Amino acid sequence: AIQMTQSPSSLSASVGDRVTITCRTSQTISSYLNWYQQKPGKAPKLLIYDASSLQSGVPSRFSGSGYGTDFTLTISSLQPEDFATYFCQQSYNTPYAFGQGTKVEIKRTVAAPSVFIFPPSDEQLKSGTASVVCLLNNFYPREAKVQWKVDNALQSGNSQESVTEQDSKDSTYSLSSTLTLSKADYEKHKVYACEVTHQGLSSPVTKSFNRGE
Amino acid sequence: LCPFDEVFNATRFASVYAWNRKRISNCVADYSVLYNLFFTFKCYGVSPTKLNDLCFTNVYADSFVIRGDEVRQIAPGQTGNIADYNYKLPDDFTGCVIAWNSNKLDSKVSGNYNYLYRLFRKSNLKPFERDISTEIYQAGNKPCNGVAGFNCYFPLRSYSFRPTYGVGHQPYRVVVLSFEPATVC
Amino acid sequence: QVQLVESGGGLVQPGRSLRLSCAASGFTFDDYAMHWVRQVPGKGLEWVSGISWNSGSIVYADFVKGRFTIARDNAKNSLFLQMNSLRAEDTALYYCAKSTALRHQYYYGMDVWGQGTTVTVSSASTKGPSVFPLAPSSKSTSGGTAALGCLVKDYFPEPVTVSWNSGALTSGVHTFPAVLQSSGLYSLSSVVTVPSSSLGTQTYICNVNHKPSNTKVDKRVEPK
Repeated sequence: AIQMTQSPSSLSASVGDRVTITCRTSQTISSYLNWYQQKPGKAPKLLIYDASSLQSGVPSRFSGSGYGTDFTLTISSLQPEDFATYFCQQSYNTPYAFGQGTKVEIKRTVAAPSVFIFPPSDEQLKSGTASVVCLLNNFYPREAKVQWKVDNALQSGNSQESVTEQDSKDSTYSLSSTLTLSKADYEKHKVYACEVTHQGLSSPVTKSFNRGE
Repeated sequence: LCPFDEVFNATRFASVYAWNRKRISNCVADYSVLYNLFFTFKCYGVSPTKLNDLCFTNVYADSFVIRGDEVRQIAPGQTGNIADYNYKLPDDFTGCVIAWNSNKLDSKVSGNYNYLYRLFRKSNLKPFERDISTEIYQAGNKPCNGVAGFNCYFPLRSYSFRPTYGVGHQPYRVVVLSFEPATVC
Repeated sequence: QVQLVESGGGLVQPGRSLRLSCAASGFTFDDYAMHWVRQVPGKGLEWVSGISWNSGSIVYADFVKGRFTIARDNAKNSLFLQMNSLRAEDTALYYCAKSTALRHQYYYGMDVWGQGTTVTVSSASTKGPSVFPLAPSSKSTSGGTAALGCLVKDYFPEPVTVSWNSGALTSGVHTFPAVLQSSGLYSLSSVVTVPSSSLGTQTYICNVNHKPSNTKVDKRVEPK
């Protein structure tokens, strides 16, 4: 086969840096290596074909090189919209195998999260389950700790977190923390609070609501 | 007088895969077309200011056409699609290489697909080897039997020289002069 | 413009069959080779199959064996992939790709890709998503920016699509990646930050679409 090994598997660089991605082949593929870019939740897009030919519409800051083995993709000036995953794919011999991929991340100035808490809807309560959502919006760095307190009682194990991929426009993250309780347990309490800690925050930020108010 | 005008002032050049060679011997070499040069000039193994004082047995004039990004491969100890699969120079190459931008001659508005170049080949070319074979290249495990399909492609492709392309994709006419009883003085 | 759109994805039990389609427009479909490419959740792209313009050349990756069958209808500008004996490792989003290089040369690249269709192989059941509003409280918005959203809970399989005001509202929207709950279902929240002044005058509706279950739900998000 034609195993395609990319290095690095992940990298972090800032806007304006010069990023170089390496792609190696198990055997000689001449000069028919192709580069692709894929955003989270989007379709891949062709960047370089035939090792060095730039696809129409792709900015000139993208450039490819190499012959035989050890192909390289170079981004001369990294822009905010280049955050994605870059795959190399050999076309010398079937199957047109792809590389493992190189995820490029961008770093930025510290931005504290804006916190929002949402009570469960009356519609959901009618069905036996209560979900309480806490939103950490447009923050950097990614690290944050969410602690649920119900009538001033720290919860444990009854929460799940989900984090967006680093935004392509402002290089920030968003995080959702969902507290799942039974309708019976939810209606036993009045106070539901979401406490958020972040390295950009000097003090923890607590958003709370009173049940039924 | 050695026929140097017929090689440089030629109206039509050959493709790089089928490069033409003019065997020049038993003549007086009026070094003036290469002696002084939008003309690139790379010499290997010999000095041009000493060419008028040297007699050679045979002088070979190789002419073809490539694009700008491929002129760097027409040199000893070079690799690439042109060097490995079209026109290779030996490591001890004794001679000079001449190349100039011919975008006003070999590029049409609708594309000049006349010039061709070899893509696939099972092995690399030996120095001064010309392969004009057009057999369907077998890349996979199944035979081709003259069938153009998956893993069985045409070993030749077109350049499609258009004047609106970048300098790296514009046609460049290359003239490689090899210096081998000594009669070419 | 050039365009490809995949269809036919959905739930299928292990061992059963599913037929995918790819509709092409904006280019001469009959002149180009087409490809099927899939992607495992979290993994990288994986080439599946290709077919020449006149169907004289047809290929499958080894993980396909004799289960899948690629075909095309040049008169209908359509590419097809008949998937049989589907396994759990066939769960992936399937892309349909057009080859750049014209005619019998498939050694360059796929310039045009569809949005893809999701195939999920599981011995489960097609559950629809419940949509609940994420309304802000009366005394809980401390800024000139307010947040609202929609909880899309307990669906199977992936994916779901959430739009705001039928696609008219895109700025500030964050549709979180799904999470697999202990029950076995998926759930995600889609939020949007809007001017707090707009809460009294403007209408915000989230539009949730779950193609495997043909679920379409509109939910107006209003203050409580």
